[PDB]
Amino acid sequence: YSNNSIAIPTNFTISVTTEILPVSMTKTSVDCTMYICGDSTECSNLLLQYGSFCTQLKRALTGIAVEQDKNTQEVFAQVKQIYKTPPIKYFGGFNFSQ
Amino acid sequence: QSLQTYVTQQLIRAAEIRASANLAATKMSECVLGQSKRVDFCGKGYHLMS
Amino acid sequence: FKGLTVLPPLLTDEMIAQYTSALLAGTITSGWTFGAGPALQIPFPMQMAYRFNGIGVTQNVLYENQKLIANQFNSAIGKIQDSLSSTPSALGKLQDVV
Amino acid sequence: YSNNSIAIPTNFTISVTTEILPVSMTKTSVDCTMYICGDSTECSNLLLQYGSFCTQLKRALTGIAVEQDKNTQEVFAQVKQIYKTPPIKYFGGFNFSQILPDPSKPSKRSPIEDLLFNKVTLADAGFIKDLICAQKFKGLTVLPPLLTDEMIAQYTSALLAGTITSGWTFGAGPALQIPFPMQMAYRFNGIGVTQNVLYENQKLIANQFNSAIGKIQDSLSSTPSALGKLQDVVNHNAQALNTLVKQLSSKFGAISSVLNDIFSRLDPPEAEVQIDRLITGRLQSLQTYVTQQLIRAAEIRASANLAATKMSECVLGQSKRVDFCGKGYHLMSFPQSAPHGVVFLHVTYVPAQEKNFTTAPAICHDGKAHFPREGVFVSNGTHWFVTQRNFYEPQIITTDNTFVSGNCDVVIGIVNNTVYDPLQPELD
Amino acid sequence: VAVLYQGVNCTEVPVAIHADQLTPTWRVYSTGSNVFQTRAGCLIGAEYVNNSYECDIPIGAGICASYQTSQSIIAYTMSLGAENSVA
Ligand SMILES: *[C@@H]1O[C@H](CO)[C@@H](O[C@@H]2O[C@H](CO)[C@@H](O)[C@H](O)[C@H]2NC(C)=O)[C@H](O)[C@H]1NC(C)=O
Ligand SMILES: *[C@@H]1O[C@H](CO)[C@@H](O[C@@H]2O[C@H](CO)[C@@H](O)[C@H](O)[C@H]2NC(C)=O)[C@H](O)[C@H]1NC(C)=O
Ligand SMILES: *[C@@H]1O[C@H](CO)[C@@H](O[C@@H]2O[C@H](CO)[C@@H](O)[C@H](O)[C@H]2NC(C)=O)[C@H](O)[C@H]1NC(C)=O
Ligand SMILES: *[C@@H]1O[C@H](CO)[C@@H](O[C@@H]2O[C@H](CO)[C@@H](O)[C@H](O)[C@H]2NC(C)=O)[C@H](O)[C@H]1NC(C)=O
Ligand SMILES: *[C@@H]1O[C@H](CO)[C@@H](O[C@@H]2O[C@H](CO)[C@@H](O)[C@H](O)[C@H]2NC(C)=O)[C@H](O)[C@H]1NC(C)=O
Ligand SMILES: *[C@@H]1O[C@H](CO)[C@@H](O)[C@H](O)[C@H]1NC(C)=O
Ligand SMILES: *[C@@H]1O[C@H](CO)[C@@H](O)[C@H](O)[C@H]1NC(C)=O
Ligand SMILES: *[C@@H]1O[C@H](CO)[C@@H](O)[C@H](O)[C@H]1NC(C)=O
Ligand SMILES: *[C@@H]1O[C@H](CO)[C@@H](O)[C@H](O)[C@H]1NC(C)=O
Ligand SMILES: *[C@@H]1O[C@H](CO)[C@@H](O)[C@H](O)[C@H]1NC(C)=O
Repeated sequence: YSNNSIAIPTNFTISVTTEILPVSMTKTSVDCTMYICGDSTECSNLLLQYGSFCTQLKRALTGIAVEQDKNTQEVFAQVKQIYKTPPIKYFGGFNFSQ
Repeated sequence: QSLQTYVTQQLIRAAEIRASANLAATKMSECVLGQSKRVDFCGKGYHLMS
Repeated sequence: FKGLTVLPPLLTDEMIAQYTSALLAGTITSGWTFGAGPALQIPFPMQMAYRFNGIGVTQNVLYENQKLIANQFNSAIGKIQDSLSSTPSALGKLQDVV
Repeated sequence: YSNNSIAIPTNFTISVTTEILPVSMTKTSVDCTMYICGDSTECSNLLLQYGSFCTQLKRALTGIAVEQDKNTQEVFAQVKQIYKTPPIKYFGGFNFSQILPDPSKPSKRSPIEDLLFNKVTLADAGFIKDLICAQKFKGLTVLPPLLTDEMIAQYTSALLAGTITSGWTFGAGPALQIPFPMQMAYRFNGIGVTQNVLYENQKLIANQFNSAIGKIQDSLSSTPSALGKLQDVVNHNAQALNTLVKQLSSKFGAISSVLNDIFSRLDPPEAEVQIDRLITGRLQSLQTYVTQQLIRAAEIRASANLAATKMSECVLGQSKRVDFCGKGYHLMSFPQSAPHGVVFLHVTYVPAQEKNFTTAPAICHDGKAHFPREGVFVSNGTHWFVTQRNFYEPQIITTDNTFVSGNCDVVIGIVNNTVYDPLQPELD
Repeated sequence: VAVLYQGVNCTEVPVAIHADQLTPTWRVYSTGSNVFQTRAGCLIGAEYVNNSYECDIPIGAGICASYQTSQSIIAYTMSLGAENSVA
């Protein structure tokens, strides 16, 4: 540091870097009466005495399931036009082949 | 009780993923479809394109 | 066999690729104009002049150093190609979901 | 795509769009000893074992209830002065009568806020106490918000009056007045178009804006799905409460769901196990309710922070972030109040009718190379001109439009032409 | 202290808390004076005034309460801010 000195760059560099982001997860479905009881007929009649412990689970999992699709659509479906690039790939010296 | 624990964990993870997806959508809008002046948003340096 | 199943997503892996290719073609053939109305074409080495002007450098610096900048950009892309592969994880954000 | 072809617009369009956002949800309160044991004295003494849970559930619900009021205050109560609009409504030809308050109606709300308030159908109209009765009998209460709906309307009225009479200056200090047609010129200059475009197309722009507002009004009535985001909140809360209430008619394995029936017909030492079965079932029901409410409250908070940021950056300023305040180039925004939420009206600029031209990067005149200061070179087949990049308006190339740098041996696509030097005729 | 009954008409409170078989120290907060009717319920023990200050303790539905100067608890309608007009 000083009070009559300055530094000015004389050159430059072009940098390319990456960034990674998750967008969605897996969609799952569960069936209580087969998980909890299986192939037993006596179990289900006893399970009926709990008012609603599977309607709620089903609603929760379905909400998650549709939210995943909403996420993906919001991220990628920005523009509703499908552009294409010309057949001749000359862009002034830049090489976009990768 | 096992099933309820499973479902609660799923709900919390879904909330976290949603926050991440909103961030990704904003980055798409502002780095790819334009040129940004926010610092360290669209990479480290002076942004040119994404 | 226990009652847990997985549902398929709505957008297949071949639709998301179409979306991203559309975005790339639009951006490299028209700039930022296609995101705020109709798409308008412009030469590419005359788009970089606008972007340089936007970060605070006069636009003759590009036209007088064009061939150096092209090479630097190409080399940086090649290095990305190599590094994404030959680094150990590089993707632990997306592996964690699985 | 070609490497010497450019397209430029010759025309424009004014566009108005909308955006809905939730802000707050319903506030609730609970009392265990009424919900679990109703009016029994024997069940109270047994519940007194589990004396550290209800405190915790009550704390959770109280926290949620306070957070709702904080959300609303953060979004709306940004400025602490109540501006007013002048009694003479003439603003250069623009016609804001559809967003300003209407004094004739008993509730001083604008014509659009009435459509918004009629299209969302609620459940509990009136807090002096049906899907609101049996619950109160079961120990569940719905609390009224702190800011009545006639206070929020005053806040939005203040914001509108300030913005249309002073610009963006009232959000960064003391309000400074400025004519309206001369504020739109600043906004045009801010998106990249010279300001003489507005003064020469003023009556066209006014008409476009008025027609856009008319369409906004007519569209909301049709397609009864605009307000989905704000209806979902009401639906979710009502459904959760119905489930919680109806969950009180299950036995969870006991012999009956009536406490007095269990106490009689059985001897105490085995009646108590049945009663404990019921108590555990009902406690678990409450805890499920509270957890779901906590998660939904977190989501609503994220939405409310987003709404506050949009208020600060689109209404009180002019943003350059792409697609943040609508599609196009942002000009300005207006807020409106809606039940449990807010509505933004974004006004933007869109290019219309483009044309083809050939272009060059520079001009070589006397061994020098000239570049444009703030424009681009175009040719219509015979002559070369310089124009601005967002609106076709050609002019002659002179030493005032361009600047010199180096010689013309290095640039790739340079062309030959003449530069005027507007000094020869005046001195000679 | 002041007491708020959240869903009743405190004309009709002495019939809701069963004021007849309570302690003589609870009956002061059943009929008393300073009765005031709000939308959230209604309030006993606090005096209503006509000034407007900024909120201190939120009662609800636009009403707030405070303790200031002989001392007593007052209730009022909260103010939104100063008034002003651009020219
Ligand atoms: C653009 O980049 C690609 C990718 O590096 C170049 O393709 C290489 O071309 C050389 C010369 O024929 C080959 O030896 C390499 O094997 C190619 N690489 C790959 C991955 O196929 C290409 O030459 C560059 N230039 C142009 C004009 O495409
Ligand atoms: C630029 O766009 C405007 C938008 O309409 C054009 O205005 C219309 O033009 C003609 C002139 O009277 C009429 O068909 C319409 O009455 C105009 N608009 C309206 C709302 O009446 C304008 O003509 C365009 N300019 C050019 C040179 O094409
Ligand atoms: C501003 O917009 C309003 C709303 O469209 C216009 O009000 C209409 O104007 C005339 C006056 O009666 C009639 O065509 C309609 O009956 C009016 N509608 C209503 C609801 O009053 C108004 O004319 C516009 N501009 C001005 C200067 O008033
Ligand atoms: C390209 O544009 C130029 C500029 O308008 C045209 O040149 C002028 O054309 C007008 C048309 O009436 C003539 O009156 C002028 O004499 C021309 N310029 C001058 C300086 O005299 C030119 O004709 C256009 N070319 C084409 C192919 O349309
Ligand atoms: C612009 O003008 C310069 C000089 O007037 C041209 O440069 C000459 O071009 C001729 C081709 O016709 C060559 O034979 C000469 O060697 C060039 N240099 C000279 C004369 O010093 C230039 O070609 C013109 N630009 C064009 C035609 O695009
Ligand atoms: C710069 O800072 C210090 C003053 O304490 C010293 O180097 C010198 O006197 C200063 N120079 C000027 C021009 O103020
Ligand atoms: C640094 O400057 C030199 C000379 O101008 C030139 O190589 C280039 O501009 C810069 N270096 C690199 C490797 O690009
Ligand atoms: C530009 O010119 C070409 C020449 O054939 C034409 O095909 C194309 O449609 C033109 N573009 C516009 C936008 O008019
Ligand atoms: C409470 O009940 C009385 C019945 O006499 C009624 O007159 C009064 O208006 C009620 N309170 C409110 C706020 O409506
Ligand atoms: C409050 O004001 C009203 C009219 O505005 C008046 O009738 C009433 O007596 C006043 N009450 C007090 C306590 O000042």
